[PDB]
Amino acid sequence: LRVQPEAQAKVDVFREDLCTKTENLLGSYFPKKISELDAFLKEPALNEANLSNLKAPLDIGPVNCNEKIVVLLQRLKPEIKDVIEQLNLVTTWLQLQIPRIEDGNNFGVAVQEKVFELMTSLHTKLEGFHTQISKYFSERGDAVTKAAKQPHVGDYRQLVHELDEAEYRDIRLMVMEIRNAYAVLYDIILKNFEKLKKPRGETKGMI
Amino acid sequence: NQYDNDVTVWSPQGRIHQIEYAMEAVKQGSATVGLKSKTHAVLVALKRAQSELAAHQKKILHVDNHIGISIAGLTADARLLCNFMRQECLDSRFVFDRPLPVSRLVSLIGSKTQIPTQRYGRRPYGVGLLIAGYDDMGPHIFQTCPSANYFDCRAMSIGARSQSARTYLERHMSEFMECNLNELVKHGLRALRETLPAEQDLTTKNVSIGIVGKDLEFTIYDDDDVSPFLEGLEE
Amino acid sequence: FDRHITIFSPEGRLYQVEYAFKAINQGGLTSVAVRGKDCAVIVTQKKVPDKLLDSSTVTHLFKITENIGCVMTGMTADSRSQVQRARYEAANWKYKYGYEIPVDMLCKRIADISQVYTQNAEMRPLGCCMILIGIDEEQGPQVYKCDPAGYYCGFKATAAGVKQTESTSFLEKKVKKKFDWTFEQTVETAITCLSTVLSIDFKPSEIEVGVVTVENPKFRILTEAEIDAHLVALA
Amino acid sequence: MSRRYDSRTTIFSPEGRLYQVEYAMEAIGHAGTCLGILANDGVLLAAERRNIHKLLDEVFFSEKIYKLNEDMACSVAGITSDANVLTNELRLIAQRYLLQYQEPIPCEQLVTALCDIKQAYTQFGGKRPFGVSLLYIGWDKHYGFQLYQSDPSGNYGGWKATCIGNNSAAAVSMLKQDYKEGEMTLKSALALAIKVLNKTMDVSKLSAEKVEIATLTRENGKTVIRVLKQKEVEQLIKKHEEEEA
Amino acid sequence: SYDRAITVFSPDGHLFQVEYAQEAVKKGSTAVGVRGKDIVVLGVEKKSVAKLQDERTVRKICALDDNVCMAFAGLTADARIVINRARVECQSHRLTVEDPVTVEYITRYIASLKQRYTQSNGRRPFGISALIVGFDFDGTPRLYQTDPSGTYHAWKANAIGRGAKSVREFLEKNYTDEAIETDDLTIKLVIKALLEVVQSGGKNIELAVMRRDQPLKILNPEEIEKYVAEIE
Amino acid sequence: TGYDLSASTFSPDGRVFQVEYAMKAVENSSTAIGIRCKDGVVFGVEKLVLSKLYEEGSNKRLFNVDRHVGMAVAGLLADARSLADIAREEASNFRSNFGYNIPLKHLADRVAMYVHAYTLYSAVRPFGCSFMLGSYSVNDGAQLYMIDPSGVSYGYWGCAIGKARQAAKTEIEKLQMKEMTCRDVVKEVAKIIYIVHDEVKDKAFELELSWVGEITNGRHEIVPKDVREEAEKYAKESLK
Amino acid sequence: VRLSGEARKQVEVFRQNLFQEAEEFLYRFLPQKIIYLNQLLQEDSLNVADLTSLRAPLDIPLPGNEKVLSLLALVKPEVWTLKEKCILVITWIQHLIPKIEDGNDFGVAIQEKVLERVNAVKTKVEAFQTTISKYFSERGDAVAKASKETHVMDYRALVHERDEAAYGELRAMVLDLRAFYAELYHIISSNLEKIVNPKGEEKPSMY
Amino acid sequence: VRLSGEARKQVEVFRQNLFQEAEEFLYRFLPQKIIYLNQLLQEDSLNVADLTSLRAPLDIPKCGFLPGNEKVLSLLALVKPEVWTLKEKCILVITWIQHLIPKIEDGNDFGVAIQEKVLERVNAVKTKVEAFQTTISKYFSERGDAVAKASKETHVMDYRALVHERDEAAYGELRAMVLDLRAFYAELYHIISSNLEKIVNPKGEEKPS
Amino acid sequence: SFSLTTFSPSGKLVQIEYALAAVAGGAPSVGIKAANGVVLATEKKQKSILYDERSVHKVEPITKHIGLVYSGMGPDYRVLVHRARKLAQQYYLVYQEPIPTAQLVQRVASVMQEYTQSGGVRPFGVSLLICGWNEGRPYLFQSDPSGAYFAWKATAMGKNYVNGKTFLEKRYNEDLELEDAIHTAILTLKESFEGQMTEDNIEVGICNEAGFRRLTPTEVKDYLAA
Repeated sequence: LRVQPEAQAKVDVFREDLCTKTENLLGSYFPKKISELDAFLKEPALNEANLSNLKAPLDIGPVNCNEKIVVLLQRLKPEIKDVIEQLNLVTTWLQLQIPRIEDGNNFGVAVQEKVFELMTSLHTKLEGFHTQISKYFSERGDAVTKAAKQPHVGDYRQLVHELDEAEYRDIRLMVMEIRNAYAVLYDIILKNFEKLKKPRGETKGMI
Repeated sequence: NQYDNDVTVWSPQGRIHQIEYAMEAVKQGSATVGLKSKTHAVLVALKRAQSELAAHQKKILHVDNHIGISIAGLTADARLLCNFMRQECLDSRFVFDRPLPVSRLVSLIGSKTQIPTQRYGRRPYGVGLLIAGYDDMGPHIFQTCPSANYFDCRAMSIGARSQSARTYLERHMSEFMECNLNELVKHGLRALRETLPAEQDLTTKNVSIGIVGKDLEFTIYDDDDVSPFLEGLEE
Repeated sequence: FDRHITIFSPEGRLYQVEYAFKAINQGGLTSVAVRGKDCAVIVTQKKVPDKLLDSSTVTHLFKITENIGCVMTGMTADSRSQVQRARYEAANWKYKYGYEIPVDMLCKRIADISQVYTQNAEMRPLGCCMILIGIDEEQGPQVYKCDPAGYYCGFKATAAGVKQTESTSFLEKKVKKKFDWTFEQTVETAITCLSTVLSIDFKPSEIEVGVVTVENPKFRILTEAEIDAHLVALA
Repeated sequence: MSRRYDSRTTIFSPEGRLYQVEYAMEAIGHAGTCLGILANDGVLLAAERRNIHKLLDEVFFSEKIYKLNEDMACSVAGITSDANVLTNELRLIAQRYLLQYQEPIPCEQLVTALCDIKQAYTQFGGKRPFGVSLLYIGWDKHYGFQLYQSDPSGNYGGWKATCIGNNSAAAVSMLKQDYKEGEMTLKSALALAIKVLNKTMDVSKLSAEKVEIATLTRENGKTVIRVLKQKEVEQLIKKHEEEEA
Repeated sequence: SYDRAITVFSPDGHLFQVEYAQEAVKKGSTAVGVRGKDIVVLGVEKKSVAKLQDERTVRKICALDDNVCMAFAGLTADARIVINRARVECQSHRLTVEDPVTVEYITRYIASLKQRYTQSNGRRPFGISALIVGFDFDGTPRLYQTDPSGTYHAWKANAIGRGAKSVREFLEKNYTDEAIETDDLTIKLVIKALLEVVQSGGKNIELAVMRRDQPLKILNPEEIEKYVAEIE
Repeated sequence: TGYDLSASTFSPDGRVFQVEYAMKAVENSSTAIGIRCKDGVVFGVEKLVLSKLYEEGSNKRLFNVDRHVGMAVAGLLADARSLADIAREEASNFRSNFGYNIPLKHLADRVAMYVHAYTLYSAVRPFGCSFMLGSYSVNDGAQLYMIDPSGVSYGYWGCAIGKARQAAKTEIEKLQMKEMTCRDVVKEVAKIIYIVHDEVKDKAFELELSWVGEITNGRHEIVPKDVREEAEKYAKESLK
Repeated sequence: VRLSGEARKQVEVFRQNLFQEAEEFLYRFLPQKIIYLNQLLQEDSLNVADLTSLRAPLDIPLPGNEKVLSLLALVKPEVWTLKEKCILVITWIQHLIPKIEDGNDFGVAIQEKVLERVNAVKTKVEAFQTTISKYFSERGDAVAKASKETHVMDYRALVHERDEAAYGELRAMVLDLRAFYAELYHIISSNLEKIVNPKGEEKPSMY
Repeated sequence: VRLSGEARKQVEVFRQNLFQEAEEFLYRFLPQKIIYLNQLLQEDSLNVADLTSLRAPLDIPKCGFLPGNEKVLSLLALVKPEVWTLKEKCILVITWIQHLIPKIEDGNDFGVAIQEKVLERVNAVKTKVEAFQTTISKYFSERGDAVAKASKETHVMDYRALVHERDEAAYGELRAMVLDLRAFYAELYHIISSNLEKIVNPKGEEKPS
Repeated sequence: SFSLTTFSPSGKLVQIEYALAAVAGGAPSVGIKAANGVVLATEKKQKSILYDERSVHKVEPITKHIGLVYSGMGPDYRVLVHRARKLAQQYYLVYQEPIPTAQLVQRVASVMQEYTQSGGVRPFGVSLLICGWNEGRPYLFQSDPSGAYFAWKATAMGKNYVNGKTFLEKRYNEDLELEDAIHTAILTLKESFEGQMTEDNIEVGICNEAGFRRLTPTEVKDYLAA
C-alpha cells in the first residue's frame, strides 16, 4: 500500500491524543477519583447499620420506592459510567501501542497481551455492575406487582424488602468494586508504564 | 507423528519415515535416463539452469575410464559421495591396478549408505545415482537408492515424469540390444523427450550425453558433438 | 520421565526395574529347583511348539561350569546373553583367583552386572533372572537365584516364571513339616510341584531335569529313559 | 543422548539471565548466617550453627569455617556437598600456586582462579553449577588484611564488611550504621560482630555452642589463626550480656 | 563428554541465543570511550554502595598492553575470561612479531573467540561487549567494539551499557572536527557525555586516559570534581 | 504413552515394542522356505518381479555367507546386505582364527548375539530382517537354523519366512521330509512356492532355488536353470 | 514519565493503611467471626430436624414465617460481611503483585491461586444470598399457588418441604461460613511469606 | 483411628455383600438378561415392519376418553424394569470396583487406571440408561401435552400427525432400547470378565524386598 | 551425558530429595556409641524359611577396626561396598596404616556427590551408617545420599527412625557400658521392630579395642533373654 503523509499523520495525532489522555488518566484522573470514591464510601448513607429503615413499606397507585437507595444508585451510576469510558480509552490505547508481529522481541508482546485482556475482563465486570442496577429495577417493580397480584402472601412484600436490602448491600459493594476498578486500573497501567510502554525493540545491535 | 523424528525409531508398522523422506528427495531432482546395448552404454543427462542468465549445471561426473554416472538428488550429498566413489575407484587402481568392477563399486556405495541408517544422529545420503560402466562382461546399468537398495538394470529413467520414459523403454527394449552406437543415442534422446514438458523439448545447451563401449572409453559430449546427434531425430 | 529411563520416582522406586520384573513372566515358562542334602535338582519345562523345531537345539538347562548348573527364566534373548557373559565372568574367576568359582561369588558378580544397568541410564537392564545351583566343598550344596534388580539370597528351594507363590506354597509344605531330602525325594517334590499347579502330569519328553550330587559333582541332564524311570516310580 | 532429557542449562532468559545460576543463589539464601569484618589489627569471621541437637558430636573444629592455607581462611554458605569440592579445589589451586611461585598466594589471585572454574561449568559441559557462596579472609604482602565475597555465578568483589546466608540484608544494614572505616580495630570489631549476631538472630539464648567465632591476625611476622574456645566465647557472652541489657 | 549443537537457526534465520546474549549486554553498566587527537579517554560509572565494597577489585578499565587498553560492559564473569585470553594471545603476538600489536590485530582475534564459542559444540555465547582502544604505529589511535555475535567495527566515539544509544546521540551530534581537537576538549566531551547518565553520580564516575607512548593513567577523583567544576 | 519410543525403555507389561515392530516389517517381505533331509538341505525363495525393466538375475535373494553355509533373508534389504557382510566377516575371522569352516550352530550364535546387541542401546535400532541359515557336513550333517529380529536361533527340520509362513509350515508337517532326497525335496519346495503365490496383489515372480548336500558335495551351490525347469515340470504335473 | 507529580502518594492509603487494616482483619476479625458463629451454631432453631416442629402454621384451603426471618437476620449479615472482606482481600493481594519479570513467578502463582479461592468464597456467599432470596420467591409462589389449590393436598403439603429445607440450608451456610473464615486465615498465613514478599530481590547488581 | 471389633464386622459383612452381588451379576444376571432381551427382540411385537399401522389416532373434539397407544404402553412396561434393573446393578458394580482401588500411590496406577476406564465405560452406559428412562417418561409428556394441544386446536389437524410421529419414534426407540440394553449387558460382560484379572489384581506385586 | 539433577525453582535439588525419602522407608537400623564400644543392631527379615540366613548378611565390615550398616536399596549398597572397600585398599596402598573413620567417610561421601553432578546417572539410594575404632576413641558417623556426613552418639535410621531417635533421646545418656549399650540398642530396636524377635531376625555387631566383629546367633540368643 502507498503512504499518505496527511491522513496517516492525523491517525498518528489520534494515537498521540490517547497517549496524552492516558498520561492525564495516570497522573490526575485515576489517583484523584480513587481518593474521591474512598471519601464517597465514608458517606454515612453507605455506613447505615440498620437496613430495616431501608425497607420500603408497600400498601397492598400507592406504590413508592426508597429515596435513600435510589439516590445512592443515582450517585453510583455516573461513577460506573466514568470507569467504563476511561477504560475504553485505555483499551484502545493498549492495542495501538502493540508493534508489528515478528518472531523476536515477543516477551513484551505477550506482556501487552495479558495486560490488554485484564481490561477486557474489567469491562465485562463493569457492564455487569450497571446491569444489576437495572436488573433490580425490573425485579423490584415486578415483585411489587406480584404482591398486588396476590394481596395475601406476605413473602412478596418481604421479597421487596429483601430486594431493598439487596440493592443497598450491592451499592456499598459496587462502590468498593468501582473503587477497585480504579485501583486495579491505575496499578496495572502504572506498573506497566515507564520502561514497559516500549518494553522491547529499539535496541537490536550496533552493527 | 512422533515416529518421524529420527531413523532409529520404528513406526508401529515397522517403517522408517526418514528413509521415505530421503527416497522422496531423489524424485525432486532432474530427470535423467540411461540404457545399454550388448556392446555400448549411453547415459543421457538433463541439465537445468538456476536462472535464464545462469549456465546449465553439470549432471555428469567422470569416475573411471570405463565408468560414468549421473546424479539426481541433493547436489552436495552427491559431491561428498562422489569423493567416496572416486576414492574407492582410485584405490582400485592404487591397489589392484585394474578398473574397479561396476558391481563392486555400487556394493561399496550401499555400504556407505548403510552406515548412517542404523545409527542415531546420522542422516542418510539423500542423493540417487544412475551409474553405468563397461567390463569384461559388457556394459551394465545400475541404480541406487538412499535406502541403500541397489539393482542391476538394462535401462532406467530416474527423476520426475520418468514413467513416460520407462514405458518407452519397455516397448523398445527388444531393439536396445542390437542397435549400434548411433542408434543408442537416437533412442536415448527420444527417451529423454518423455520426461520433458510440452514446451521446452530439446536443445544442445541443456542436453548432454556420455558413451562407454567395447574399445571406447567413457567420453562426455556437450554441444559440438551433440548437435549432429540431435539432427535426424523426430519427436 | 521416571517411567522412561531409570531415575527415582516420587516414592523413590524404579519403574524400569519393575518392568524388568514384569519381563520375566513374558517368557511363558515355569522352573523350580530344590536344594537337597547331597544333591541339587533343577526341573524346567521343555517347550517345542513346532514339529519341525529341533528338540536338541532347544534347551533351558545351561552349564556355567562343571560343578555349577543353570536355568534361565525370562526373555530368551536376554537369557542367552547373560549366560554367555556369566561364562565370561566364571572363566575370569579361574584365570584370576585360580579355582572354580563358587555359586555365591558367581551370583554376586552377575548381580553386580545388573547393578550397572540400574544406576546408569545408558544401558537397559536384562529381563531374565538366573537360578544357579552347585555344591561347595565346605557348606555343601548351594542353590541361589538372582533377579534383574541384583538381589540374591540363599534359597532352600527356588521358584520362577508364571507360577511363583503357588510353587512356593507347595515348597512350604515340605520345609515346614521337615521332610527328608534325598535325590529321589527331591525329584518327587519337584515334579509334583509343577504338575499340580499346571494340571498336566508332565511326560519325560516334555521336561528336562539337571542334577548334581556329592558322588557326581559334574552337572548332567537326565535322559528321557532315566526321567521315565524317575516318573513311573514317582507315580 | 536422547535430546528430550536435556534441559539445556545454557539457555538465556528473555531478560538475559541464567536460570540455574539464579536458583543457586536462592539455595544459598536459605543457608545459615555468616559474616566477616575487615579491621585494622586483624580480620574477624563469625557464623552461627543451624544444626542443634543433644546427640551431636562436633569433635572436629568449626562447621562452615575452613582454612585455605597458612595466610588465608574461608567460610561456607550453601550446599555442604559442593562446599567440599570447592574447599578441595581452593586448596589445590592455592597449593598449585606454591608450586610455581613458591610464595603465599595473594588473596586476589585465589578468588579469580576458582571463579574462572565456576563460569566454565555454566559456559559448557552440561553439568549443573555450584550452589555455594564463599567468604575469604587473610593477609598478603601487598594489600595486607583482606576480606572478599564470592557468588556462584563467578562474580566477586572486595568488602570491608559483609554478610551471607540468612539475615544478610539485616546485617548489611547494621554495617552501614555502626561500622567505622579506618577507626575501629580488631578488638572493637569483635564486640560489634557479637552485637550484630545477637540482634539479627531471632533465635534466643545464644550459647557458645550455637555460634562460632574465628580470628586471623599477624603478630611478630607470623600469621596467627585461631578459633575461640567455648569458654572464651562464653566470656564474650558475659561481656555482651552486660552491654545489651 | 558433552557434544551437541547449542545455537540453531530459526524460521527467520535469527538466533534467539545470540539475541538474548545482546540483551544481557544492554543491561550492563554504562561505559564510554572517545578517540582524541593524540589521546584516548575511557570512562565508566561505578555503582558502589555504603563505602563497604573496595574500589580496587571493581575496576572495569583494563589494559591489554602498554599501548592498548579496554573497557567492558556485560557479565563481569565472562569479561575476566576474555581479557585474560586476549592478553595471552596479545603477548603471544609479540612473541611472533617484535613490533607491538596493532589494535586491529588484537580485535580480530578477540571477536573471533566470540565467533567460535557461539557456534561451537556445547559452548555458550558471551554476554559481553567491550571497547578495545589503543594507539597504532605513528601514534594513530583506534577504537573497536566487539559483538556477542562475533562482529567488530571501528568507531571514532562509542558507548556501551544501559543508555548506550542515548550517549551516542550526544556523541553523534556534538562530535565534529572541533571536537577532540585538544586535550581540554577531549576531557570535557567525555565527561559531558557521562553527565546525562549521571544518577546520584558524584565521585562514583571513573575516568582514565592514555597519551601517546605513555602508559594508561587513571585520573584521580579529586581532579574529576575539578573538571566537572567547569560546566560553563 | 512414550514407552515404545526407545528400545531401552520397557513397556508397562515388560516388553520391548521396538523389537516387535521390526518383526512386523518382516511380515511384509516375500516368502522364503527351506527344508533339511538326510541328503542335505534344500533352499527356495519367491523373488517378485517388480518390473520387466530389470535384468535377469537382478535382486538375488539367495545369499552365500560361507562355502558350506547358505542364507535366505526376508525383510529390509538394507539391513539384509549389512548383516550379510557382517556374517561373512564372522565366518572369515573364524577361519582367520581357528582355520576351518565355522559350524552352523556356532555361527548362528555369534550372529544372533550381534543382533541382540542393537536391541539394548537406544542410540541404535534393531534389525528389521529375519533369515534362515542352512549348512551341511559329513561330521554334523544337514542343519537348518533361523534367526528372528530379536536375535534368537531355533533348530528346524524346516522353516518359512516372509508373509506366508504358518501356512507353509503345516504343509511340510503333512509329509516326512527326513527320508527324502534333495532331488525329491526340491519337487516339494517348488510345489509349495506355487501354492503360496496366487494372482491377487503380486503379478509375477521367479523361482530361486539352492542346494547343499551330497549332490553339491557339501558345498553351497545354486540350482542350474536346466534342473530348475525340470523341477518346475514336476510341480507342473499337479499345479497344472 | 510526563505524569502529574501530585496525588501519586494517595496509593499509600490502600498500600499501607488499608493494607495494614486488612492485616488486622486476618488474625483478629476472622477468628472473631469464627467464635461468633460458634455461638450461632448453638441456636436450637437450626438444630431441629423435625419437619412439623420446624414449619410454621399454614392457613390455606395468610400467615408467614418470622422464625426463619430471625435466623435470616443472623445469616444475611454474615454472608455479606464476609463478601465485603473478601473484596478487601482481593485488593490486599492486588497491591502485592510485583511488576513484570521473567523469574520469581512461584509467589505470583500463589497470589493467583489464593485470590481465585477468594473469588470462590465470594461465589459461595453470592449463592447463599441468592438462595435466601429464593426463600421468599419460591415459598411466596408456593403458598400463592397453594391458596388457589383446594382439592389438591399434594402440592399444598409440599409447600412445607421447602420450609424445612430453609432451616437445614441456613445451618449448612453458617457451617460453611466458619470454614470460610478458617480457610482465609489458614491459606493466607501459610503462604504469607511468598504473598507479601514474592520477590526477595537478592539478585546481584553485577555492575 | 480406633473402633470396636463389631464395627470391623459391620464393614467386613458389607464387603462380603458386594462380593456376592458383583459375582452373581457377572456370572448370572448378565447372561440371563442378554438372552431375555434377545427373546423380546424375537417377539412379534418388536418385529412389526409397518410402523404406519402402529399409530394410535385419537378423536379431536361428555367428551370421550383419549387413551395412548396400547402397544407402546405395554412395551414400555417391558422396557422400564430392564432400565431400572440394569442401572441399579451397574451401580453395585461401580461400587464394588471402586473398593478395589488400593491406597493412593504416585505410580504403578495402571491397574487403577484400568479400573477407572472400566468405571468410565459403565458411567457412559449409565448415562445412556438414564437417557432411556427419560425417553420412557418422554412419550408420556410429549404425547400427553400434544394430544390435548391437538384437542384444543381443531383448526390445525397435523398436531395429531406430530402425535403420530411420537408413536413411530417411540416404537422405533422401543426396539432400539431393547437392542441397546442387550448390547449393554453384553458390553458389561465383555469389559468386566476380560479385564477381571486387572480389576481384582491391579498391581502385579513384583516387589523384590 | 547431561546432568539429571538440576536446581528447582526453590533452589533445592529434586533428585536427591527423593533419595532421602527413599532411605527414610528402608529397613530399620539403630546404633549407639557408649563407653569403649559401639553397638550396631539392624533388621534382616526373610519372607520365608527357604531363605538361607548365612548366604546374605546386612552387617558387613569395612576393615578390622571399622564396620558399616545400611538402610536403603540393596544394589546401590553393594556398589558402595566395593568402592569403599577399594578406597580402604588404596588407602592402605599409600599410607600402609589402618584408615581413620573421618577420612574414610569423607572420600566415600564424595562419591555420592559425583552422581549429583555427572550426567546420565542417578544418585545413590543408600544412607550409610559408619562405625570405626581408632586411637582408642570410638567413632559413630551417619551419612546420607546427599553427601553430607555427620557424627552422633546414638541415632536411628530406616522405617520409623524419628521414634528411635526420640527414644534414645530419653533413655540413652552418658556412662553406659558396652553391655548396657547392647541392651539399650535392643530396647530401642524392640520399638521399631514388630512381631516375634529371634536371633535370625536381628543382625548385631560391635566394634571395640579388639576391632569390629559380628555377633554369632548363639550369643545373640543370650541377649534375647533380656
